[PDB]
Amino acid sequence: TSQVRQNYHQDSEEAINRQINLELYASYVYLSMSYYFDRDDVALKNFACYFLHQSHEERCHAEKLMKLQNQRGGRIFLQDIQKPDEDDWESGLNAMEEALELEKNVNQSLLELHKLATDKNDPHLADFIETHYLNEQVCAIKELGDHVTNLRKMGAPESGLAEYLFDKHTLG
Amino acid sequence: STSQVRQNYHQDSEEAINRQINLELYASYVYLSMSYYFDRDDVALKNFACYFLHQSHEERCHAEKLMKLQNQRGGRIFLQDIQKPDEDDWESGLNAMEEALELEKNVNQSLLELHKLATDKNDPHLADFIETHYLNEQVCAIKELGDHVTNLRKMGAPESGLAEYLFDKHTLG
Amino acid sequence: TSQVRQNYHQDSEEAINRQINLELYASYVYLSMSYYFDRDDVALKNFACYFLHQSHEERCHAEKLMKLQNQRGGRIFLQDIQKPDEDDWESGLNAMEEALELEKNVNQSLLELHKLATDKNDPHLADFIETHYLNEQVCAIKELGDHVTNLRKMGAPESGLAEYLFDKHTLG
Amino acid sequence: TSQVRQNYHQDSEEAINRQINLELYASYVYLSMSYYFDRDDVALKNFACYFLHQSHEERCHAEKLMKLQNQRGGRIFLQDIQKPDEDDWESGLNAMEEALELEKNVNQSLLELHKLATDKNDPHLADFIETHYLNEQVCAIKELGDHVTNLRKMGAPESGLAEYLFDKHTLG
Amino acid sequence: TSQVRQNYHQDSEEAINRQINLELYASYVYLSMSYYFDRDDVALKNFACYFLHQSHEERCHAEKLMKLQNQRGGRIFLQDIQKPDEDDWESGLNAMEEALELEKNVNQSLLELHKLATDKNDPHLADFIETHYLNEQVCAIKELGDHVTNLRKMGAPESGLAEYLFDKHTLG
Amino acid sequence: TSQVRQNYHQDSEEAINRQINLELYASYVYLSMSYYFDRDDVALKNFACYFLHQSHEERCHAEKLMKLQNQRGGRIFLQDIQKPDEDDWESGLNAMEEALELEKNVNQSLLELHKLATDKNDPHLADFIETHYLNEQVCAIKELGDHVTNLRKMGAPESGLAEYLFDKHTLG
Ligand SMILES: [Fe+3]
Ligand SMILES: [Fe+3]
Ligand SMILES: [Fe+3]
Ligand SMILES: [Fe+3]
Ligand SMILES: [Fe+3]
Ligand SMILES: [Fe+3]
Ligand SMILES: [Mg+2]
Ligand SMILES: [Mg+2]
Ligand SMILES: [Mg+2]
Ligand SMILES: [Mg+2]
Ligand SMILES: [Mg+2]
Ligand SMILES: [Mg+2]
Ligand SMILES: [Mg+2]
Ligand SMILES: [Mg+2]
Ligand SMILES: [Mg+2]
Repeated sequence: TSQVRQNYHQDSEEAINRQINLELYASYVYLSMSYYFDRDDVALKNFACYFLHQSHEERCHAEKLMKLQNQRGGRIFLQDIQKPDEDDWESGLNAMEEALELEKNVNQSLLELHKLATDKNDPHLADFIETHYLNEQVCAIKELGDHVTNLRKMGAPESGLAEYLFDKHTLG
Repeated sequence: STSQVRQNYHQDSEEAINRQINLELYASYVYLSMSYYFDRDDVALKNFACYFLHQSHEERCHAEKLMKLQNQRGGRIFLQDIQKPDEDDWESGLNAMEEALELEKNVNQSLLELHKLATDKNDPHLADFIETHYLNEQVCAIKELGDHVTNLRKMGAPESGLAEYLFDKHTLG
Repeated sequence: TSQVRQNYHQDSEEAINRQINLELYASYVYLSMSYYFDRDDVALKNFACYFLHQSHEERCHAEKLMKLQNQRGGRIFLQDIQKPDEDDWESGLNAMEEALELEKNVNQSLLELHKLATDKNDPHLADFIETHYLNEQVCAIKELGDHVTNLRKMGAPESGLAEYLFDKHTLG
Repeated sequence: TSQVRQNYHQDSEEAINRQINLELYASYVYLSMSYYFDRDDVALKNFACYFLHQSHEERCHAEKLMKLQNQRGGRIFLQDIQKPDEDDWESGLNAMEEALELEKNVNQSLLELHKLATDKNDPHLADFIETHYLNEQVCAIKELGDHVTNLRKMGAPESGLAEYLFDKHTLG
Repeated sequence: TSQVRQNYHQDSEEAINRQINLELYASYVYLSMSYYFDRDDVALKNFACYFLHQSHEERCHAEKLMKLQNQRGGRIFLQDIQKPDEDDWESGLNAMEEALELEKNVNQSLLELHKLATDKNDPHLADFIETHYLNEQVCAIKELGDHVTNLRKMGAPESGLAEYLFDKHTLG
Repeated sequence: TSQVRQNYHQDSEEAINRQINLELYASYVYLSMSYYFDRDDVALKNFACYFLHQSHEERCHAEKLMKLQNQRGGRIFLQDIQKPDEDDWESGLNAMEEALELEKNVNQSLLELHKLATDKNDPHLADFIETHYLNEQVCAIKELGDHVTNLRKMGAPESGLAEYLFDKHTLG
């Protein structure tokens, strides 16, 4: 047992290792979307920049959980980072819809982690999840919803003009 | 199916670039694992942790630049799973530096094979890209890791915990 | 023989004279495109500025090759600069497609020059072409591909609105 | 007919296309002369810089006529740019004498262009040629005459000392 | 075998040790030339300064090859540095002609070293020689041929006035 | 006989040429030591930096003597620079002991040169050696003795820890 470990359930330690993997997985999905928009036959530079920024933020989300595992005296066990479900993300609107679904899936995992921390009477871990993850998730999900709504109302994805102008005026 | 930009870019080179993107992401993940080993309360060498986190971010840059190259030449990125590292516990500062040295020589071997493929397919843009952005970076990385291994061994690591502590402070700090 | 000449094949010297001509030709094509977009019945000022910049860069490409010829002790022999294939470039989209074909033709010529340098064991000339020309050509072709993709997706050339907005938001 | 065209004779439009060709020809002659002086067996760097500057100014002279053609509603028709009459310009003095001759030939063309504008009652074109071209030519011809006079008095082209000192003290 | 050594042929290691000696020999030749021009019976201070600068640059060329040898895991074996072929360099023109011959001999040795790197499939060593040495050699050879041409055209070495004015106006 | 020469014995001239050689020799020993410490299997960067700075200072000692030879109207005759006695300097302590022996040998040569200047009644040369060389040698020998003492007392060369900490805290 770590000399630092106090009130830190084995189930919590294991759940943090699963969440670390899911944040790295989210980083990889965003990295894939980024370079889709960099293709010469897609060529939406601000979509590319937006998703690359998201990719770097997900890596920070993972690193902060690795720091938490060590702060609580848990042991990090990394797993393979699975490749994203798509190679071709089809359109700006479809990438934003896939990102929205990804962020709600990550949020569901964080809410299960919070329930576990509550069930094991771990108020430090509950507070860490509320403070650093749950509001960030609600803000990310609201921003992706707003982007989806605008792209739909503009006529995406059938209007290439719509995706071009969204790229310039919202993401640029 | 052929990109409007594609010129003198062999399908074998496009595939070799997808394999190299995977290996650079792999190397990033190895260095991330090493970084958080040294952050453990029972290891607690912060400058080793910082050194390997910096290496992790640089390997991510190496991957992103190859993804940019793929699209520049009109090839198509196909990502694969990023395999977890061979170890969870890296044992010591010396053992982590020896594992990083082996990793960097394995990455360099892959880059030399990619350069040979660019040469055999008469792709001088790709040959130049690999020489300019990867091959001297690898030779510099391998020489630094060799220098670090030598100093740790000469100081008495890994048995001398005093050695790794003082190396952490005076070389990596 | 020049007092500076060393390891510089006659074939290489001749191929550098043909490349000087091709860079001046490319400069002239872009000058013609530039002033097409300046016509009162075309009036896309950022297309004009974009192609005039490209024309000035091709002149620089020519001058640097003339400098190389003298550095290696070859002798510059200039040839007529042929006028471009069109007087009327039709549309923003058509000029960009014509520029993309021109840059791929210039790249083919540079790759033949690199092969000749390699075949004559001229590592100085190989390196010169790689360092100053081959990566510039890859960047130029990618940028022109991106521009063609955006114009097509926006509905060019039939949409005069598409060419107007592209002129403003991408080239402006 | 262009919606902008007013008081612009077809002959004047055709004369401006001929003058664009002649300005681009002059630019090419000066570029040739520049890289002659850069040869390892000539090696007068301030002659080289002087002539390259003159090359770049002639390109500006051509672009300004292209702008004028579009301003008046005429249509630009480019022609091949003929290579210069020499590959080897022989000496600093001979280059300066050939430049003087070239500038007097361009001046003669500009004076015929002015007579045409006067004969067609085109005072805008007459003014444009007087304002932008005729005093520049008189200044250029006077400077080239001054340079020829000094190189001759100094002992050029037989004195290699003369050309070296002129390069340093007048052109440097 | 060094723990760093990878794809580095013994022949390449030995060729690098030979090139280190040749760069140190070139440094020594230029040091000799420098102090010939500092003699009270020669007294061309800018020739002295020019050659001493060339001497310090050759020392940098040697040091960078010593670094390369250790970077690749090869072992530096230093050899005697042979004194230059002359004690008395006769004139400014003669020193410049000897320097041009020296820089072409060093270039031939670097081209041989590049061929060896190519034959041993050592692209890192090939790129190192092209990046740091081959273009520097072409620039040095072009500069020395320019200097020889000017001194000859001015009347050197028989004109002590020529060498005096070249020392002031080109090297000062 | 040089027009500047006064009270400058042939024996003094010859001794100055021998001292120039010895200073160049010392520069080469320190260069060799420098790149020994840069080897991947030695890797003491501050030892490397220390010895390279010494190498550059010995070069300055040789150049100032060449200047003196010319100031006095003597004639420089350069000799081969012999390679150092070792390729492998074994340890930081062994390198410092070898440097101490070298500096005492150079000092002995300078003391014999001073005796020559005294025996030939050359007060200018006597003062030159005292002012520029003898106090510098005393300072270099004391510094090297202090470094040898500290390395021995720390437990070098058997303690790799000693040489590491000396590199950081004394040379760094
Ligand atoms: Fe996240
Ligand atoms: Fe990498
Ligand atoms: Fe070009
Ligand atoms: Fe003009
Ligand atoms: Fe050199
Ligand atoms: Fe000394
Ligand atoms: Mg985010
Ligand atoms: Mg797996
Ligand atoms: Mg690295
Ligand atoms: Mg361009
Ligand atoms: Mg013709
Ligand atoms: Mg002018
Ligand atoms: Mg190559
Ligand atoms: Mg010293
Ligand atoms: Mg000898």
